[PDB]
Amino acid sequence: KGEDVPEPSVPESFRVLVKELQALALDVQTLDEKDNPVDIFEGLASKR
Amino acid sequence: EKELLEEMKHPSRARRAKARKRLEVVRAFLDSGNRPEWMILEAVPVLPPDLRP
Repeated sequence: KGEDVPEPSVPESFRVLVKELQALALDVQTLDEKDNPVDIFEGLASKR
Repeated sequence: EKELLEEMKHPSRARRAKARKRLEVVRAFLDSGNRPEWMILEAVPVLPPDLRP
């Protein structure tokens, strides 16, 4: 379209690493400046 | 933790080195909030099927 490319987002292989660590019964969580959780799965894997 | 702190005052170098190594694991559990009995599994997680296609 003749535009400049936009800002990138989280790579998919990092999402795979988080899931594979959860299969090992390890709780890995991404946090923000205030130590609050950040959802990197767009809410697609949260049980409502 | 209170018992291991008392053994930390022993004259022997070996006793103080052994009590420190046990205390380090105890301190990590107390500060983190994890429970020691979580190291034995009761429910096994299953990977999503698309990552084991």
